Amino acid sequence: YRKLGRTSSQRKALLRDLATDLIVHERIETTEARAKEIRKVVEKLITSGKKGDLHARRQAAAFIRHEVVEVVQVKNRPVYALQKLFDDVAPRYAERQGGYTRILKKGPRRGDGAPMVIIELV
Amino acid sequence: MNKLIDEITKSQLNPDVPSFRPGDTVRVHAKVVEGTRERIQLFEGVVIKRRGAGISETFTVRKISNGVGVERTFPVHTPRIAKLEVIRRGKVRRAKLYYLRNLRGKAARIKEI
Amino acid sequence: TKGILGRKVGMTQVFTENGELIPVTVIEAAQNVVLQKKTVETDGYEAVQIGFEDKRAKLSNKPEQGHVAKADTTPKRFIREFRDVNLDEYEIGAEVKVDVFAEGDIIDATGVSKGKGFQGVIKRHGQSRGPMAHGSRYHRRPGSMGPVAPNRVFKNKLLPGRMGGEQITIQNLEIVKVDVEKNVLLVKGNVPGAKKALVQIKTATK
Amino acid sequence: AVPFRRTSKAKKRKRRTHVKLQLPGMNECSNCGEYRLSHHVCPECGQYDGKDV
Amino acid sequence: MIQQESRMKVADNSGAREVLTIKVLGGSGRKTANIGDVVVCTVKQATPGGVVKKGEVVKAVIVRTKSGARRQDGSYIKFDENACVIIRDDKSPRGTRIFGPVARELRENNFMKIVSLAPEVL
RNA sequence: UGGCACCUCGAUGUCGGCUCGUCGCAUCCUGGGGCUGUAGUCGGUCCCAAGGGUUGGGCUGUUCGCCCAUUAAAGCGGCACGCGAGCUGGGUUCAGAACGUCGUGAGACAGUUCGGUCCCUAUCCGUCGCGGGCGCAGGAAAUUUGAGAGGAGCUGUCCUUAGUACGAGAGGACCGGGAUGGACACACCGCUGGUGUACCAGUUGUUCCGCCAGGAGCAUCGCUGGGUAGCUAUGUGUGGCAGGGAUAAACGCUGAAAGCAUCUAAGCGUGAAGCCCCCCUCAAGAUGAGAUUUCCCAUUUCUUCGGAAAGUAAGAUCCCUGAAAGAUGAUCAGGUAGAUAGGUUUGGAGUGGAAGUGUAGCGAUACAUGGAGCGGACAAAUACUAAUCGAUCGAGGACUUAACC
Ligand SMILES: [Mg+2]
Ligand SMILES: [Mg+2]
Ligand SMILES: [Mg+2]
Ligand SMILES: [Mg+2]
Ligand SMILES: [Mg+2]
Ligand SMILES: [Mg+2]
Ligand SMILES: [Mg+2]
Ligand SMILES: [Mg+2]
Ligand SMILES: [Mg+2]
Ligand SMILES: [Mg+2]
Ligand SMILES: [Mg+2]
Ligand SMILES: [Mg+2]
Ligand SMILES: [Mg+2]
Ligand SMILES: [Mg+2]
Ligand SMILES: [Mg+2]
Ligand SMILES: [Mg+2]
Ligand SMILES: [Mg+2]
Ligand SMILES: [Mg+2]
Ligand SMILES: [Mg+2]
Ligand SMILES: [Mg+2]
Ligand SMILES: [Mg+2]
Ligand SMILES: [Mg+2]
Ligand SMILES: [Mg+2]
Ligand SMILES: [Mg+2]
Ligand SMILES: [Mg+2]
Ligand SMILES: [Mg+2]
Ligand SMILES: [Mg+2]
Ligand SMILES: [Mg+2]
Ligand SMILES: [Mg+2]
Ligand SMILES: [Mg+2]
Ligand SMILES: [Mg+2]
Ligand SMILES: [Mg+2]
Ligand SMILES: [Zn+2]
Repeated sequence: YRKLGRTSSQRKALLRDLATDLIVHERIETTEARAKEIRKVVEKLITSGKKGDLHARRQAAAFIRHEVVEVVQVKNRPVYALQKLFDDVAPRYAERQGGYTRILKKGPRRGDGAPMVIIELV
Repeated sequence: MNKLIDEITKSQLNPDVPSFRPGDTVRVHAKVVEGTRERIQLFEGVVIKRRGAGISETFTVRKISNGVGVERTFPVHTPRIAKLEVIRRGKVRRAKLYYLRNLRGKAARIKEI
Repeated sequence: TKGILGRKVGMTQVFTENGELIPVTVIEAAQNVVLQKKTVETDGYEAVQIGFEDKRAKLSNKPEQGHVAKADTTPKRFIREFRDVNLDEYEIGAEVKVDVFAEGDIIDATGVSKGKGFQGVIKRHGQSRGPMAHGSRYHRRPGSMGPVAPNRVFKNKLLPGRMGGEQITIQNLEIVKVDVEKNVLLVKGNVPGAKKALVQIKTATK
Repeated sequence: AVPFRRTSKAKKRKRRTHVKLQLPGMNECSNCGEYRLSHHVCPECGQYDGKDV
Repeated sequence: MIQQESRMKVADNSGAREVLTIKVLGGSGRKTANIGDVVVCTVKQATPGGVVKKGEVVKAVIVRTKSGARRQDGSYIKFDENACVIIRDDKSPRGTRIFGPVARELRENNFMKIVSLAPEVL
């Protein structure tokens, strides 16, 4: 694996933020070397959704953050990120084995010349 | 792991070794060959560690003799062991039992199952 | 003498007949073919050219397609030469098998060492450190670079640089077990290089 | 650790032989027909491999 | 691994009780001795009324180390105590009895008098 | 140890120790030899010989020295009494204070004692590594010779010959063979261990996930017990083996000047750890630019002439996926003619018996489902995701002589 210019504590807290945004928004904007590391932690997190066990749900719940993706007017029931992963994103890839993400290069950033990419969930 | 190493060393695996875990007393009938003699010396004690895979696996047996602790390490598949026994089965919560190196009698007592 | 080319597979141990235990190195030596014979009249020295591993036709290019076409064989990946070897044997295009060796032969192993990056003096050249306490500020430095009088620093003043990657040979290294169905040859000891590295085996020179 | 003599214009110009920067590896898009970087998403026509990302 | 300034308990019936190592014999730059080697050493403690008085300079042989030897079979042996036996110019011990287990390596170095007196040889 | 006062007072840092060495031979050990008050063992002295080797501690700021314990031996000197833009600051040599002594006194003593700021981002040459350009009379891919240079070079103990030769005895071998170590060097991670901050488990305080259960954040990785890949020594494998040519000192053969004699003058033979080889590594920019096998071939516009340019062939690169490689370049494995990386499915080490449910107990807890669950870097299959599409560079081979043709 690769470090990302930050200590061990801040690296884990960064991979959990990025992996959750890709679940919620399905399309994000990161640097090239930073998008080649959340590629691994997201596909390993869809796999826990293709099992559906309580054991797998409790294991993935230790990595997903806790924010409301959107409010559903059932009586109002906010929907959380873990519910989206296990009820929507996981059933979509019931037939594909691997590679639930694609990475598309964009070009350098103005401020610091960093190479930006698009990483999608398809 | 390497497949090619496995077929080469498949034939030298000893199939008469029993199944044991760290934490139970064994009685190794180790051969002690001199210049021109063969003898079966007995070594009995608790099994502390078991490491490695394949024919590289080893185990360690610990005995307290004459007030001095002695530890002896063998390869698992060596042909210099006439036979191996499992006198009794202990109950431990570790895989390496290093916490007995600095522990005398009546506190180094391992329960049985 | 005799020689083959091989790939380092790994390390393991075996038990001998006497009961002792020794470490061995595993060598894969498949697909050796004699490609060219060099004579005094044609070249001035006696040698045999051997090719080790075939490779896909896409990777091979036009000039080396015709070099191996003379021996009627598919393009190879490694090609080396052996000197001081008899030339009455070695017909062109003949396969070379591991069974040219035997039990308890003595061989020499030549390979390229593992690579280390930019390395300092006390790891590259095995020098000594300064005191790490008592107020010192000299820990892992090269040393004095010579006397005042020459007005310069001599050659072979050992200094940092790129460490590994050189060709190293190890002599008088024994052979334990030879297998012809798997093309596997067991050598007691270590040979230079990482896994999957080319290793050139030859009969001992002394 | 301090310069002994000043640097001439010849030596100061010789050293900068390798202080240039290379030409970008651009190419030509098939759809919009304008210049583009290889292996990159086209910025204007906003597509790549003809898929319109 | 025993070198200068290294102490080890005495395992015989002579007056000596603790011993400090002075020098390791064998070569010019030798700096470490193991089971079966002879060292020159001095007595730091002695039981009252013993044959060997405190402060003497005597030769001795190592019988068991914290890091024992390895055998050609590939098996190992380790003790929980460094021990020492005081010998004469020949291989004859100064004491009358030997205490504790003794490594088999002493057999191969013609220390038969010590081997015979030991309670057991491992 | 001195004499002189020739360079330096618009600054040439001054003892001892540390790291790093290199040179001389007037040789401490090991190699060869002459003489001996050389019987043998042990020695003494001199000649050749600089290849390698040449210890750890107690006291003192100490160089030196004395002592303890070893070793084959514990060499003598030069390099600004080698080495402070490489280190230390114990001592000398600032300001404080005190003792003895000298002075009426301020003070002084190279007499003594306690404490006392060691600055600098490397321009040029030099040294250690790594790249770009052109050259080598066509353009390319591999495999190589070797001028020349660097590395290595050390040595102990036991057994047998043999209680033999020698000697009255006490004592006690040269030559030869065998076995096994000390220090040093190269490589490697199967073994013994270390580390192993995205592996496993136990545990305290507090906050959070609405609550119980189960988890997460912070507290040195919170602390503790283990540990995969990789990197490692204190671990393991191997090396200095056996030899060739010419020599030094030395010992001789034949032999004359000088009918004898003499190792010398002509000519030959033995003869050193030394010289050149053997062994390991680099090496064709070795501008003297080498050799071999294979591949592409002789196009088009302009020329008045040297020749100019412009699409290509064999081939390479830009760009992208990477590691057995790596500061960056470079190297190496791949780019759909695909297993290069990620994912997925099976495994492996490692840790050790998950969650849920049930049973026994009032409870902490124990047992079963079950070698369970988890499992970074390790192995094999699989094209599911990303290596799409394109572009740039790259030959038509001068003259003379000779032999073939
Ligand atoms: Mg933390
Ligand atoms: Mg295990
Ligand atoms: Mg090569
Ligand atoms: Mg420091
Ligand atoms: Mg040690
Ligand atoms: Mg000046
Ligand atoms: Mg001399
Ligand atoms: Mg001599
Ligand atoms: Mg003499
Ligand atoms: Mg010398
Ligand atoms: Mg003291
Ligand atoms: Mg002087
Ligand atoms: Mg000086
Ligand atoms: Mg200086
Ligand atoms: Mg004063
Ligand atoms: Mg007075
Ligand atoms: Mg003070
Ligand atoms: Mg500096
Ligand atoms: Mg170049
Ligand atoms: Mg290891
Ligand atoms: Mg709770
Ligand atoms: Mg917090
Ligand atoms: Mg820990
Ligand atoms: Mg030799
Ligand atoms: Mg000769
Ligand atoms: Mg050439
Ligand atoms: Mg890999
Ligand atoms: Mg390529
Ligand atoms: Mg793969
Ligand atoms: Mg349970
Ligand atoms: Mg109950
Ligand atoms: Mg595509
Ligand atoms: Zn476009």
